[PDB]
Amino acid sequence: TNYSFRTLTLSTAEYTKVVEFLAREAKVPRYTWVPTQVVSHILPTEGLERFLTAIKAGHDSVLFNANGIYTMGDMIREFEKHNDIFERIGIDSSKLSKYYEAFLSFYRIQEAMKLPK
Amino acid sequence: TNYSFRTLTLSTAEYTKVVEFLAREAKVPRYTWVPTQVVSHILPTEGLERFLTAIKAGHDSVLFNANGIYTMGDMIREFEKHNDIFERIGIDSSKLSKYYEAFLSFYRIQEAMKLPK
Repeated sequence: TNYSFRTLTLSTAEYTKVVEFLAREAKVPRYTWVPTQVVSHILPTEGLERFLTAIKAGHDSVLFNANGIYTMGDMIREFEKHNDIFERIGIDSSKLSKYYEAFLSFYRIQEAMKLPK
Repeated sequence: TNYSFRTLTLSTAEYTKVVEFLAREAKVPRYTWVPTQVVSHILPTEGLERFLTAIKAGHDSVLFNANGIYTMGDMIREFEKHNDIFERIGIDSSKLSKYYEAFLSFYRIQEAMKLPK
């Protein structure tokens, strides 16, 4: 289609292993394709404005505003409830991949902070 | 929870990265809790006996036989269809976590075999 998502089954032990693994990848810059270093620098408490800015999504952010996504937890919640939030709100498909890539790393970091290990 | 399953959403690119990541961990010995190092050496074509032997599950294997699970692919396929296979057959809960840990890591390796990047 473009960028399909697959729901994998993650057991409690493997779950924390994967979540923390990707969190480290997102925390410490290791991606040149997508600036994750700035993404992990963003506090999810501000919203998603900085997240969009990180990928230069100054116009795509409007889609979030339309859906009521401009707060903390909402973006993650929408991801857990749907995951295809960006596709649903009307995000540009030409950059859909880049958006979803950064979004995934963000979720991992967020969960890793709550991860008991 | 012990070894409960949580649905995680994996992006196409992240999916292969995660699948291969766990396969690497389960391949090269890095755990003392679960003998995954020998598990990655096990041919899932012999059945599940070798897998049970790895963790010294010479008694729990009976539960599999009871359910009719003693063939190749059957255990993994049953995991896909049920996921609570070991729980259903009557695996000992005191070792249930370890069984599932090796089980999950094994599936990751198996899938990684067909996994490109």
